[PDB]
Amino acid sequence: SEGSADNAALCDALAVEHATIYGYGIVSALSPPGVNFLVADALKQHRHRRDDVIVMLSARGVTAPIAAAGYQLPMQVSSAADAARLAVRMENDGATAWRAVVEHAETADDRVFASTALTESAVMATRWNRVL
Amino acid sequence: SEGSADNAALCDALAVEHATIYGYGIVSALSPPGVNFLVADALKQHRHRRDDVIVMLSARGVTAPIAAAGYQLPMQVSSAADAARLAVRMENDGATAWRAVVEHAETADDRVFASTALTESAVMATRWNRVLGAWPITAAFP
Repeated sequence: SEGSADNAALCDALAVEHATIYGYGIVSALSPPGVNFLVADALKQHRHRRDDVIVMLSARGVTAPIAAAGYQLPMQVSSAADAARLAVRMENDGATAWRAVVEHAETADDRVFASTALTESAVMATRWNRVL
Repeated sequence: SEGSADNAALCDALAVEHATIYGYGIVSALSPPGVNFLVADALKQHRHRRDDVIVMLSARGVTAPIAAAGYQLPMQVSSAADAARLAVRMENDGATAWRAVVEHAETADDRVFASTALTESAVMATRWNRVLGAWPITAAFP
């Protein structure tokens, strides 16, 4: 392995995090009050993880990806039910991104960080999967 | 040594798996019929993971720790509600043991396996916590 593979996977995961946090704005807007705490949970988790990743990249001397002002969603939505499905998809995409950081991270500290993020993503997908 | 810590972590995780499979026998005997889909699921997941780790340790030139006849369970139990708490404690202990394998595993293949095991243990714990949360909470007055 390579520090170049490590950096690319972590930057890819940060780009995913940016997109997911944007996506949770639409999930929030569409979802009923009964899932407000789930949305707030997911947004806080993603924002904190994003911020931490920006710090990890800076320690590496890599300028972190920034968020786009706007994203094309990976599915069309018109429903609270659609919002749950979108949240499931984003958490699953986050898991795939974090699994690649576990594989390519050179240090144990960063591998353990990525494992935590992969595990939170998976747990979050299951929680929204119980919404639909 | 590095491979020394790797082997040690995976042996510990295997030992936790044996102890978990034993504990789910008790979870099952006590439980609700209402959660036997969950118990069956958890047991097949653990038995399969255990067998997988037995193979991995062999690939490394390590003869696997075999199961003990009995274990001391992580907590005392006496009814159907204690068993869901036991299941959460067992899954949480399994996450802890798998996070150690992620941390000390030298190969990407073994770290991916350990992270999958870690994530499954975490998803299992949340599922049992969802079971507890749907049952009456009856905390003793302090």
